[PDB]
Amino acid sequence: PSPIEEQATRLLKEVPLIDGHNDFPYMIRGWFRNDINGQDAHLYDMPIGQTDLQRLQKGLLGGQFWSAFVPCPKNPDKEVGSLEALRQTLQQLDVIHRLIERHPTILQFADSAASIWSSFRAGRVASLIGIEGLHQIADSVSALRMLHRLGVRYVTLTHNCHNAFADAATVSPELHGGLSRKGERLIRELNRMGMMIDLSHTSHEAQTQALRLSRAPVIYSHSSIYSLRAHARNVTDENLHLLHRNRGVVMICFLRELLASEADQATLAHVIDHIIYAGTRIGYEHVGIGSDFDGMLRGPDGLHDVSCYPALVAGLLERGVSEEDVKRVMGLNVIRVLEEVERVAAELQGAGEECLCDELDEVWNEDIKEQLTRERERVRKL
Amino acid sequence: SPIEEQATRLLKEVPLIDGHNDFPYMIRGWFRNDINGQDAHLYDMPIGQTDLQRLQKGLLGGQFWSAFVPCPKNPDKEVGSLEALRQTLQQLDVIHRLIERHPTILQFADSAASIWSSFRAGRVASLIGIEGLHQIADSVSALRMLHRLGVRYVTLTHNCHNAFADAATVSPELHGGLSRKGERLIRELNRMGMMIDLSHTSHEAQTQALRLSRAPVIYSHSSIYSLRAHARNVTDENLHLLHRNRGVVMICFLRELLASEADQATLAHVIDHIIYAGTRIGYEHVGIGSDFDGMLRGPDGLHDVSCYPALVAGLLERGVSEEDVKRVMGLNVIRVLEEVERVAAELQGAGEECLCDELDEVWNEDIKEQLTRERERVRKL
Ligand SMILES: [Fe+3]
Ligand SMILES: [Fe+3]
Ligand SMILES: [Fe+3]
Ligand SMILES: [Fe+3]
Repeated sequence: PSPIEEQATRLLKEVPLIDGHNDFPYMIRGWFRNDINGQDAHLYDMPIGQTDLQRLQKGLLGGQFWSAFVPCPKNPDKEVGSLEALRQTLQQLDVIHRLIERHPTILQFADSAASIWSSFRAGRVASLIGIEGLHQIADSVSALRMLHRLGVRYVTLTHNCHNAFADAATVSPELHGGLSRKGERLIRELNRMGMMIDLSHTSHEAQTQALRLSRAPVIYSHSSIYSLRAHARNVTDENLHLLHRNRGVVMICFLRELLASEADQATLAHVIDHIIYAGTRIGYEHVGIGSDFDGMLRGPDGLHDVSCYPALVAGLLERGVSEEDVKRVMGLNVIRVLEEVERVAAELQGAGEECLCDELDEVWNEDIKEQLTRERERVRKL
Repeated sequence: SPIEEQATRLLKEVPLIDGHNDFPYMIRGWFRNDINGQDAHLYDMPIGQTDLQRLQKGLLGGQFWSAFVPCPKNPDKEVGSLEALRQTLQQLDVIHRLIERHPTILQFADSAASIWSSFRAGRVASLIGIEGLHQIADSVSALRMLHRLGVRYVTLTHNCHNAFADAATVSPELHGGLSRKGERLIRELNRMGMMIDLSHTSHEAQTQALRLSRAPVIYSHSSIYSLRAHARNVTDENLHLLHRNRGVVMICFLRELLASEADQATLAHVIDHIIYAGTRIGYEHVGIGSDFDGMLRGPDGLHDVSCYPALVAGLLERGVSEEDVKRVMGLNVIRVLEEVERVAAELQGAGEECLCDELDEVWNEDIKEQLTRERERVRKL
């Protein structure tokens, strides 16, 4: 082992490398249909995908935001499709929690900066949860708050579907031209409840608007740099600057199509170029790692699966990024953002800000209400 | 009065835990779950049998707050069932917000220990039940997430049949008790530590569930068939099977379940029903399950949540011992919840397999082949 490899191992022991996005729970849905009973051998050594419990240990990962992604609604009936996504979301959250609870020596649930650290002190992979698109809440802010209560700590505003709140990057034409009025109001509620905003998959204009409106720092859980590779899913220099002002973190993606114009030419070196570009221009306190492992068939050369994180840490150190800055990129930055999201929420909840409520149908007509008020006054007269 | 001072002392010593109150649905009806700036009204409600001042006044120790939503009414049954799941999350949301915005009065509880600490702190222990398996949209995954959101009992039906069990008030019978899915769900409910509630279910569904369950169950709001014949009241057969199950029948204040003429129902009738059950299956298997806010008008002397001291005094006046009154008030339902937790921990300790939803295949064989081909390429590196 070289001095740089031993340096990288020491860093991975000192601070948690917290990855922004991994779709292993969706692979469990694809391969096992969320039935993991008697499948331990396969969960430790998977016949498919970039994640399993042995390789997770091997790469020395400190924490993970596990994705509770479900696809954009396909159904011709938009009501069924939207509501179906909500039920599927609960299935994915259910399998994530069961995965964590059945493998407590490896995985430990975390929903805060303090719970990340205690998990890391115990030698566990801090296991957090994100949902990937506001299509997953079926237009219900109530449902969103219940997802927060189930352990969800970030919400990607869109996937590759426009929704009632925001525009996806990969869909043309634009629906809202950024955020809708409902989207703008939801940003306030996300800040109030302490839900981290994730701007990956959203349009450049939706990012700009959210970055101006948010009272808490946001993340890109898995996006790369537009100036190195022009793509609808990568972050422009304008939005990198607005991220700096927001105090947020861009978690650099391993998607080959986001790193190079020819996908088969993408490499570990390209991921490092993107980290260094962002770190140099907006500071290493605003850059993270957001693999998107299991959101792709094949990774870059040298970042093929979750065992490869030591090569990334070593590669950053080899380019002259300081230990303190590498530690920031590994996980301290995303911990800070989560910490600030909590603090903003506690501040707004302490001042007693009104929560956003769903628009409900009336269930009682005026005759029922009159009967109720008449009954109440009968009781008052007793 | 000596008996009223006795009643007050008992209410201070042990928590009176009521089995069922639909105040959250009244909040949905009246405020549409928008309680911002509505404290004055939540303390002094212009409608209904529950508000925060009267809740204090009656000295209630704990409450299972109902997250009820109506049976699906949509002709498109897929939309209707999924709609009920979304509404359930709305009701769980308003219950949690109600508790969180009034912490001097209400404290969330999900266990025997959290009930006691809430009661020690002078709070109404605030638990949650859902009223009908229509609320889970045929998803056992959803049910486990409702448990994680704080739900601690599930009424198997409301006033509609579902895929798991038959409701009492709907004829003809669909499953003739429990379905095959229903039988399998009982095992999962026991495994996860969800208390089974048999109110609203058919007589035969009760009998089958009472034989199958490995944990004690409740009736969160049902009365006695032999005193008043009704599809919603518990037969002597099922009272005996409840005894064997070690469960608790929480006596209902619904006028229609206490007397043949609803306007004749009284506090005395509720006490007759408690004493009937307590005499025949023991006072350790009887509780109080008002169903306040599941009705327009209560019985004479039990018009709202302020009236619990009159019920406690009335039981003592009829010769029910302090120890037995304390059991009926709340110790029995605390025991059931305790035993439900213990059965769950025991089954989870033995590593029993959880019930999984039947999912659609999402990858065709071409995608699966590409994935295994990719995995083997990685193994060769
Ligand atoms: Fe993803
Ligand atoms: Fe993605
Ligand atoms: Fe009810
Ligand atoms: Fe009811």
